[PDB]
Amino acid sequence: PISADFSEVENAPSFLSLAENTDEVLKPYTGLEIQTIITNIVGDANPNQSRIFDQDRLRGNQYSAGGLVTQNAVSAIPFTNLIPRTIRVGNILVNSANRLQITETNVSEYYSNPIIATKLSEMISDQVKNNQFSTWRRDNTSLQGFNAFDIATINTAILPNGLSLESMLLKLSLLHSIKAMNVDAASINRSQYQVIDHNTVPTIGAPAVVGVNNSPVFGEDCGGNNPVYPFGGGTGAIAFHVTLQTVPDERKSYAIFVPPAILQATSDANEALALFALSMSEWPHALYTVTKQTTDLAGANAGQQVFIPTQSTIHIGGRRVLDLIIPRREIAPNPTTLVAANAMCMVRPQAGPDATAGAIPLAAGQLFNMNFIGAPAFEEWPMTSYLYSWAGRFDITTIRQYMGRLATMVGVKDAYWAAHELNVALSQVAPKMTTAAGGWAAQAANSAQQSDVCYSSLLTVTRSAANFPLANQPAADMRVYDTDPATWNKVALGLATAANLVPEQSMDVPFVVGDARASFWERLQAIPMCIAWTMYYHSRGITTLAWDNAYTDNTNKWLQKMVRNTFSTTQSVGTIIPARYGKIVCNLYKNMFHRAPAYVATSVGGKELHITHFERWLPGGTYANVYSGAGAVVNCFSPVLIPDIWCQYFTAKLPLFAGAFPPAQGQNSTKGFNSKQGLMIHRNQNNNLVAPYLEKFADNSSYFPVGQGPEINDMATWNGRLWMTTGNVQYLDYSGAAIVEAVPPAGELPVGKQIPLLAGENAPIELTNAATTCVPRYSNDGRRIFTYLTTAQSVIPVQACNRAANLARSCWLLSNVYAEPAVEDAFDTLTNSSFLDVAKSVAESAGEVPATKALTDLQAVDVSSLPSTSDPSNVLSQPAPLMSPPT
Amino acid sequence: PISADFSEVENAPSFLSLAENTDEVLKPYTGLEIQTIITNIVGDANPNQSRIFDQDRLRGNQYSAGGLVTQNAVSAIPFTNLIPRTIRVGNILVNSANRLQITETNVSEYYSNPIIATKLSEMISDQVKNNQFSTWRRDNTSLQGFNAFDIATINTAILPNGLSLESMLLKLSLLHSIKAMNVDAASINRSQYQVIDHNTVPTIGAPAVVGVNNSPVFGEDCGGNNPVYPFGGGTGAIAFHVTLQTVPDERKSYAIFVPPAILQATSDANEALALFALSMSEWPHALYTVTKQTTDLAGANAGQQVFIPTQSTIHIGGRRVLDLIIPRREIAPNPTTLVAANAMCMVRPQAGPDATAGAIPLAAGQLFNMNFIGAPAFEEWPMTSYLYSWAGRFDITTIRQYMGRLATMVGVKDAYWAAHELNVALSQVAPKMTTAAGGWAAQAANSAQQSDVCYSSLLTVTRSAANFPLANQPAADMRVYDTDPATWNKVALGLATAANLVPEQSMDVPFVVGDARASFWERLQAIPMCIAWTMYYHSRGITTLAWDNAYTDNTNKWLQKMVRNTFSTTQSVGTIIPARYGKIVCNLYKNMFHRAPAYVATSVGGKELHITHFERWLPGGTYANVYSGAGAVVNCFSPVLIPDIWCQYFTAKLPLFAGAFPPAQGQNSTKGFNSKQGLMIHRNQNNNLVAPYLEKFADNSSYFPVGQGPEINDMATWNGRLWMTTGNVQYLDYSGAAIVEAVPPAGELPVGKQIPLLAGENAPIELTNAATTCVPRYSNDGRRIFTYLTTAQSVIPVQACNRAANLARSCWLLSNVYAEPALQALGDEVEDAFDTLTNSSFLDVAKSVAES
Amino acid sequence: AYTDNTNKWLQKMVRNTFSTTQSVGTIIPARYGKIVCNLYKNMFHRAPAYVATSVGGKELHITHFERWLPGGTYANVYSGAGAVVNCFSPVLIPDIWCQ
Amino acid sequence: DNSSYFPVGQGPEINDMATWNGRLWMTTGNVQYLDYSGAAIVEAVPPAGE
Amino acid sequence: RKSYAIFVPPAILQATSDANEALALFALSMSEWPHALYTVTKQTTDLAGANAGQQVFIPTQSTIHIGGRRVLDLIIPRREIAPNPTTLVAANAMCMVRP
Repeated sequence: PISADFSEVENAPSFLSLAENTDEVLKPYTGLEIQTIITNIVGDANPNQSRIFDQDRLRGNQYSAGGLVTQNAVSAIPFTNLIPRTIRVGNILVNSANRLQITETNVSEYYSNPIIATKLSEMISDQVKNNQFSTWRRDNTSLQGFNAFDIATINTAILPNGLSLESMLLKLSLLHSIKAMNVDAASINRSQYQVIDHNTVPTIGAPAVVGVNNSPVFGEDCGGNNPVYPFGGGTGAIAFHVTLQTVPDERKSYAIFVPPAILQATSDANEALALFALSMSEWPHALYTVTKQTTDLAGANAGQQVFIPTQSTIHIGGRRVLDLIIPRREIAPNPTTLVAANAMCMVRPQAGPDATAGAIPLAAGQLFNMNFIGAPAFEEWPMTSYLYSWAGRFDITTIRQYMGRLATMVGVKDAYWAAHELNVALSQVAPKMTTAAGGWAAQAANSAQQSDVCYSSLLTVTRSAANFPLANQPAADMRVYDTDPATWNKVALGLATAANLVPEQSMDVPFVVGDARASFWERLQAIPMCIAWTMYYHSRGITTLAWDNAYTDNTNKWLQKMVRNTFSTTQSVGTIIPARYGKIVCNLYKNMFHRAPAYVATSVGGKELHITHFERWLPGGTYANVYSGAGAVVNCFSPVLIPDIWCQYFTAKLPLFAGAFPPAQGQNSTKGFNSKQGLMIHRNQNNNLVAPYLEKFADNSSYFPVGQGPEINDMATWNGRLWMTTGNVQYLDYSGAAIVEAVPPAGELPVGKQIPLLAGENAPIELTNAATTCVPRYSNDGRRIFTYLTTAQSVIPVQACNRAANLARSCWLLSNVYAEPAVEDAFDTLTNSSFLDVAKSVAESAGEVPATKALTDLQAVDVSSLPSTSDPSNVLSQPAPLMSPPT
Repeated sequence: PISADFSEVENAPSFLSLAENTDEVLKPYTGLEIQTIITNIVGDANPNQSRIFDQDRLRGNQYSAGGLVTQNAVSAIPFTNLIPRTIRVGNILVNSANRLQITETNVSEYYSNPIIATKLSEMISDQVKNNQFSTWRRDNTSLQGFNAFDIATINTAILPNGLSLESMLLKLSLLHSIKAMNVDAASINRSQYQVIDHNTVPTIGAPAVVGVNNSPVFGEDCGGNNPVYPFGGGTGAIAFHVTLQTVPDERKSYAIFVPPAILQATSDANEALALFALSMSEWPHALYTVTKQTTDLAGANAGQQVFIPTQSTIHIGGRRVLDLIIPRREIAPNPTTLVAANAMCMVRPQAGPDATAGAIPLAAGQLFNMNFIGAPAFEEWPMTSYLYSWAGRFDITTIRQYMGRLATMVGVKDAYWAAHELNVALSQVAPKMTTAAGGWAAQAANSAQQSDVCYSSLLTVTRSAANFPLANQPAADMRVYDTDPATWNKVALGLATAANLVPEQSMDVPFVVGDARASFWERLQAIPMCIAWTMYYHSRGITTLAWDNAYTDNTNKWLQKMVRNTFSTTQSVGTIIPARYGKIVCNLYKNMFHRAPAYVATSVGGKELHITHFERWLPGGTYANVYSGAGAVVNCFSPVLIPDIWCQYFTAKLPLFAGAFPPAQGQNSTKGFNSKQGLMIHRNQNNNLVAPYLEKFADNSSYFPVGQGPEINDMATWNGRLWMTTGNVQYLDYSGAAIVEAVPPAGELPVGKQIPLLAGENAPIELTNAATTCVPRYSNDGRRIFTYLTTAQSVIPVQACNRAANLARSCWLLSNVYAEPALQALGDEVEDAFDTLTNSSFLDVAKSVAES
Repeated sequence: AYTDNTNKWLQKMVRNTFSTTQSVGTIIPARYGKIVCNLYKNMFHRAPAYVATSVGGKELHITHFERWLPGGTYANVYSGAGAVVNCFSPVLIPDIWCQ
Repeated sequence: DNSSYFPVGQGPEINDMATWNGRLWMTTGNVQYLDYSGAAIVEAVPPAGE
Repeated sequence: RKSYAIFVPPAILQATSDANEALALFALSMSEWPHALYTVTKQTTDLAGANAGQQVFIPTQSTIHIGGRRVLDLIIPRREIAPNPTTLVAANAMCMVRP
């Protein structure tokens, strides 16, 4: 919140107060929290009616330090998911000179909620045991038309991990994020196309066209009409089956049953099959492309401009070949001939409306010839082309309906919301800041600096070094959970369940799915993530070069622990453990925004720990820096990516060191802190250098002692900002010597990105659009960093710390409002009771059927011999169930 | 755990504390949680790859004694089951010159858990008493499909013994592990293909192909199409029957009944049948071969390459011939013609898909001609060829079906986990270490030394001496229980039950079986087993020559009792009595890992006891040693296979003498122990010889008294490691004269095996991959062994024991261990604010782990 | 509504008029279908046939009103000369029949 | 708040009498189906009066 | 195919005067539908009555698709107390009524 008087900044909460862990439960951050402030919309409304094409800026009056008032000043939204692939130069569209951004994931099995066999599987085992008294081969009922021997094999040897569903739901949310772009322009912000290319102006008159494998440069059309994997460079295989017996022996252990709860629609069922095939294979299967009509700043030149979505570049390794087992239409003997097999399909697979070339060409609408016993030749298709043909037909409303049918088998609300959080964390991206004196700056068009970019975590994104397909693989950026086919098979049929797998009474998905407003919201959810990470890095004074080398440094020992505990590299009792200091950022988010991040569970010996997206990053990336006006790098600062008005205008509570400078009000303007706060001024041998009041330990260190670093003090950081915010500071040593790190040209600070204005807008003035809170303190070689003024330049600021004088600073002219976290149809009121009881019954539906053990017992030869009597089912202990105990 | 500081090694537990009995029940230590220690690992240069093909290795940053940092250095996983039969030399595959490894086993009988009669049997014998079974008709049969006269005559047997299922399930699991190699190349880590042949690179493009009797050299083919058993040669015999009346005399006592439950176990009843037959006959029947495409280290010379699985060579059982009684689907009198017998059966037995030659050739899919009461001739098939036919069709998913069916019929949980333990203990295998001053070393290509290998038990494995079929004098390794046919038949037909015969759900079958990761998990389970043995052979200083001769040729009484008590002995009935000191090794396992080994029932005279794989080895073996470069045998050391980092980084707790050195250049860097604790130095300055602070002598200063050996003292062993880790140690006696044992070339210590690097990886530096903990103290002659330095070389280390100096050694920068600056400008002790913010949430984890 | 519209209300609307599957694969009856049944019984004072159904071991009924599948196409009308017109809500029969 | 566009997540309410008045306007000879501004709707319409 | 066999009770066979007709009716009742396309032919004439002729219609019931059981086995009652047949003539004589 913005301070109105110095009394408000002086009474702001300390940083340690906000990093305490909190116990209360909290609602999710939906992004409407920002929408109420930066837009007209007050209640639910048609996105097309609202023209949210023009709702993409912070706006407001600004006050200058000289006493003039600027009206209709603006600041751009920092994030976007679009990477320009053609760029404007000299008012003419031209191709990109820079290689594309890429992301890599770590994917592994981990323990989840403990799992248990259902009543129905106890039924199946009873059927086998009662059969054993006979000469007859029919062991058990064949569930949902699948072969009874297959139910017999699926119902055996369960894993103790539990099941996750995370990678699946990620692939589905990445694709939803990509197709969301395809709606009309009135519902997408202009700013999203010009976060990187600030010289282009998108036209409102046509919707953007999403396509596949089209890019002009660097071999980014991964085969074109003859598709191959963007990373592997190969091609997959996909084969369909009625029974497991036809699956080749080399890969019968990898097969996946396709549940018939999906495919229940009158239409779009073959499409549902293609989509389910997409959610369990490797991603990306192709490079998607957004194409939008755009024009020059004058609106003269016009053309189709090419963009690559970030979601289409992030790699999630999975299976390349796969085998799906289609539901049977009626219980029957397995087919021995082709016609018997084709006639027997519930949904018969076919190619989508888009022809492909190469070996095994696919015609649009082409049907598959089912595999069967005694078949002369095994049949299969390349998978990259099968996913290619349907790729242009997927859209948001169908993914919503699919996901809604999926909802009725298993819980998918929280899991999807978590995978969506991960989507937003890996996809929204901002360009690096430029230093300046004034309010705006940008790098040269079609330059390496223009396109260099960063995560909400202040880490730079790696680039490709060669033409697609990529011969080699980048270090992983983040670790996600995998979904095992075996336990998937057990759960899809009702043989097993766990607390995270329970169907939910809503029978419905998160609000973000199926909306045309989704891109705007995802763009707005990245903001809090950066606010929390920047508070994390700016609470301490380490410079970007020192982070950049911290992991291996042996100059200091504390810097190493500091780097090492910010990432996830610990495990215990077979499962993943969250980064030890990511919990601090998680704590900060809750205390500052009064909301709760989405989390998954991990079981450690049976105890549940929560893991948010903050705790799962991996070491190896480079930290964000800022460039000079000429494009030279600047190392001296703490990492930064966004201007601090975003931090301080969208919080309920903020640490004291980061607050805004208060408005002029008659005599009183700005104020500092002195020896009455326990601070002290630093002087050296040189009489023409002065540094502010600082912590008392600062007098007795020029190098930090090994095993120790700079402390949290909010007031000293405050005076550090007051010194920097004068236009003439020196970033120096205890003795007044130059530090090893590169420093900006004098008096400059990093500032936010420039975008073209609308009529009536003004550019931001002075330091009203700049990071300020990045006060350096820890040099790479272990020296302290000081901010010096000359004596004459020193007098007014020191008296201002003494509160005898006043400093003059610019501010936004804005008030504080932070909203509370917060529909029945007539038909819903008509049916509310029946919905209330049926929803309650579905929660226990599990593998349940009305028949009890007491009925089935009457049908048995011997009740005592039944495995259900001698082994009643229990939840599995972790990591392993007891085996061969000492009697 | 590795040590970040010397306070961590002062506070480590004593060996005696860890050898102490613990009473609580503990969980099994599966490879599914051992897996995560290799993945999820500190280090920033690491490209954290997902494929299990690449998660094959121990990666990490390292720190030199000179203060330099090394990124992403590598240590290989020591074990494998594959044995190369083609060897690359000169960048090309070349036929191997070395003979195949072999394993052998002895049977025992199982009096534990004697059976209890069902009500059914008791009423049948009751009817035999009140009648003469005269009520029954010629054609009466049960629903199962056997006639009543047979069940009645089987009922009449009285058995002392319980039922075991062990040898059965063991054969099933060995075959499982062989078939588990057939999955795609991404699913098996490549390090497994190059533990022996380290000049070879497996290709990720194609799956390994599993065949049989295709070996290049040494008669390995086993006669090809006509299959003869690899041990002893000759064919077996197999026959099928609807009644036991038709089985020939002198074989009637040995017949097995096949329950319909075996036949309905899988979609193809013939496959389930052959699987049962293989399960209850002698193993191996043939030699399976794994073929994998490989390429040159430069990638220049690709080709197919042959490997022989270790499971394929273990020898178990002896039942060359058998008779199977099969259910009749109709209620009929016993057959008199051939066609009646054919029509009569529940499913007629058939040959498998792959045809074979011989005096009795079998066409593919050929149908057996059933036996009947008229006997123009008895009819029969060769058994090795009958199994050669079905050998290709066995598959891990179907085995998962089969195990589920067995679990329903009788509980398979406990028994299968124990059998799996024996499978790991017998098949997993590591090469003997070579000595070096530096980080990496290996023996010459296609050398005999390249192929010497050992168990997790640190016993060297036997090698074949002649071409197959073998006619060897047997050299067995361990005892196993056998499954008895009559006790089988009493249970298959409802005539008896036991306490361990409780039926189970199919869901409870252990998750390893039928899973494609299992091979990988196998290797992992070998690592903790060794650690335990390693801590047993190191706490005492006995050298490898002394272990080679204690049982066969040494006049010292103490070694004799020592080698004698480490192994098991027979009872008057012939039952096992478990190894006395083996109980110590079990204890170690449970204190270092907080996990338990499988337990198996045993009896002495009618007294319950248990047995683990730790207590069932046979006395009379040869021990692990190491090779100098150029391959000369050296045997001064106590036996060793694996590097210290493996022992140190997987344990929850280790004894004090085995802790890792702290990083160089810190306050509280490596140190030693002195008089105040209780030690005393030996000096010999008249000859330039100084030795560390050691244990006070007890009339055993130069020769040990007959009937006594060196005492357990953790701190002297530690000081001996300090003297050793210095560059030029010298192993001499009390006078400073040469010991009888062969010694390493000066300065050398045994070190881990070399493997080819991935790009971006580094070879380990210094003694970071060395084994250090094996310090000699007791020689074959009975004299003490001393580690000496010269009077000048010995001056700093004495000051470090005396704690007035620090020493410098290399380390791994893992798991909370950080680098030390050369200055050390200490400040006031200061808890960091982030550590106080996160203290509780951190302790919660430890508590959750403590629960488990 | 079921295949291509970004309005949430039509989506829930077309969704609730039809039946959905249970984890076992059993029918869960259409939620708004119960309204249509009610209409039938108030306009005619006669009942449609009822059939037993279960959710987890809980009794329920089903009529032909609640067992249609989502994803269909609807009734429209033709101009003379046969051009499609679709401004109206769907219709087949004249008011006198309803009345 | 649904005078020209319905809010996302809401639709027209059940009101019998307005539907009645709409039938009255329709049963007159030349009804015209347009929007709030009096502009053409996207749906195809009957030839006038039909 | 042993797992899928249906037993035909004698009650189906004594259902009608011709047991084969009742048998075929049971078989049609438990196999896949339709097996064939029935056709209704009716004489018709012109609106002036000028042009009479036969005219073909296809019933809507004939085109609905239900079931999937292409193949089946029927177990039939034995009218005599006998052991299972070994020859053809024994099996023919044995049955309650031969199909």
